Amino acid sequence: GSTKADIEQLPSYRFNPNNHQSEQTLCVVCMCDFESRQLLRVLPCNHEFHAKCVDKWLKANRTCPICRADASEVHRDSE
Ligand SMILES: [Zn+2]
Ligand SMILES: [Zn+2]
Repeated sequence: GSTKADIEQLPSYRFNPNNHQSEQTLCVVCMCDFESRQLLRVLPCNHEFHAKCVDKWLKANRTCPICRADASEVHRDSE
């Protein structure tokens, strides 16, 4: 499950093939297609992944698996 509190976790939604606006159909981390009802997380660069897959990835790497943009928080009171 999530290792962050809900209000600190990346935003997420459940995949629905009937109303899916994104160009992505594939979780590249596990190389498996998105399926209806699966929980996806979306990074600040707008790339999306299965929640379980990207959580692991970001703990180890901090960067988006696809574009390598750092998904870390931009904090008000630190650099
Ligand atoms: Zn995956
Ligand atoms: Zn990205």
